[PDB]
Amino acid sequence: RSVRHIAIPAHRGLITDRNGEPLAVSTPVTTLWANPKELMTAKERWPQLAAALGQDTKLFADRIEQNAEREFIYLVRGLTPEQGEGVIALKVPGVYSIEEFRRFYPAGEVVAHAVGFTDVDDRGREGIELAFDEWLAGVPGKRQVLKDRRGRVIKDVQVTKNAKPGKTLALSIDLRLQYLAHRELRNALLENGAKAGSLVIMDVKTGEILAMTNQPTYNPNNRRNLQPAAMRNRAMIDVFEPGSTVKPFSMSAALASGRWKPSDIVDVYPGTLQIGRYTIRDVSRNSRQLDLTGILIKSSNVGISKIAFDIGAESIYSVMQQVGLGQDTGLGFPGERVGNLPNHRKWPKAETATLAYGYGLSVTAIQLAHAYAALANDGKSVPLSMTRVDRVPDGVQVISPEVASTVQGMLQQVVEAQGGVFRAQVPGYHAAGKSGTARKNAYRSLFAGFAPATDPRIAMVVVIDEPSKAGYFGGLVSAPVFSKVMAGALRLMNVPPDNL
Ligand SMILES: *C(=O)[C@@H](NC(=O)/C(=N\OC(C)(C)C(=O)O)c1csc(N)n1)[C@@H](CC=C)NC(=O)NS(=O)(=O)n1nc(C2=CC(=O)C(O)C=N2)n(CCCS(C)(=O)=O)c1=O
Repeated sequence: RSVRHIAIPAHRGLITDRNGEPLAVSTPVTTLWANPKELMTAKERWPQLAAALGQDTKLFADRIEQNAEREFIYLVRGLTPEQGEGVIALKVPGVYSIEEFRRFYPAGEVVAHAVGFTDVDDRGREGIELAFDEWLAGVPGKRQVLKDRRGRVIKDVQVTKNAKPGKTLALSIDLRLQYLAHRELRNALLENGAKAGSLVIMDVKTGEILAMTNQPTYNPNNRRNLQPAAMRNRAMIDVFEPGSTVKPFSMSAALASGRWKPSDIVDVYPGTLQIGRYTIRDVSRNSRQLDLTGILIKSSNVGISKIAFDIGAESIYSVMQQVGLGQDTGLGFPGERVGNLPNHRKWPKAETATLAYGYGLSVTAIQLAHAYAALANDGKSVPLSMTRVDRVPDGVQVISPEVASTVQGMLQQVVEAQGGVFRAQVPGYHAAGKSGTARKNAYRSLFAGFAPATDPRIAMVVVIDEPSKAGYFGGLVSAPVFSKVMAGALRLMNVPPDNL
């Protein structure tokens, strides 16, 4: 007689959205195992057992014959309890069952990237499932069993160690905002013939990620033929040059230097500026004098470069670093990309200008959203969170409240003023933001912003990868997505309309 120990799989923790809507639920599944030595005593039962598992009779018979020495083998894993009962109804000697768990994702493709998924052993493999695997997994059980030389299960003597279920986890994601963001991002991609895209919604006061969607997406309940491209959480693992969307951070440095005020003027004529071998070039080159807001409205690289030369790159780098551009989010999602914020001891002129207009730096959509959240939250950065925040941690005042408030006002004018990004306007509210277009030929269309401009509640980033229509600029392609998603998100959150 031999004393052995069986491992009882633990029930994985429930994942909900911030309001308790289920997002990942552990489902009972039946795993069938067999004692081949016992199976050898009932060979007349094997065709019916193989036919029940949809296997060729000879292939399954060749499977058992080859394992006639092994005291344990798996027949099949993850059958539905019903399908598992049908195999048990055959009453084949040597066929035994184990109650396992498999995840079901009620929202499917809508929140696939944020929630993630489990592998064949019910352990987290991507997203939250992976990031919070220890919290969600719990601890398996240990059952004391009595076996013979062949491997036949005699009796369940005792439970040496009780299986501890995983714990519930409420995400910061609001499924109502997630669906709206998913749908509008999907529509935007198809209207623009784009390759991919991301959209992140953040609560500027709490650091919560209220929505995080990417295209292409996949159904995590039907993983057969798992296309690695469709599974990429682009918002957190795809880096890109933020371009003109970082000009507000360059202005924040300008305004904090004591050398600049919004009404100050920069001469950007003739729309180009030569600095050695390098040429800074504006898209529209029909300007001479522009005030600071004008530089943002016209998205002048020349304008922002001249301000950068005056204040020094050191001040600009420091703002960008403090808001978290090219920095660790601290979210702990394995494979999450940090990007890069270039640094110098002595900044040359070309690098100073390119830093100021976001060329040559690489950030993620989540980092860009977090930076805009700090600016929107009166210059106070609150740590990013993918789980529901009940007690808000202390923020870090990264930009002075006065400078942040001044920059907010200029971003509201970027959207509302004559010649501005009118497509980002949010009917019923004052919205603020900055569009961008990065040449990656091929382009990335960007919009980053927040609302309501007077008392900011939400920050949002829209990234559309390789739009294939005539208009590819951020203010054309991403600005309307920001408008539609923001109009919905603010109403879903019952934010009072502020354009009164
Ligand atoms: C900031 O993003 C600038 N972009 C760049 O400097 C980069 N590439 O520039 C392009 C033009 C794509 C290129 O080189 O081919 C860049 C930065 S990092 C990287 N790898 N590449 C800026 C260009 C200024 C030099 N682009 C934007 O800011 N785009 S935008 O979304 O603000 N935007 N600009 C325009 C525009 C197009 C015109 O033809 C104009 O005459 C004037 N502006 N639009 C369209 C108009 C929208 S509106 C104002 O009517 O609402 C736009 O959306």
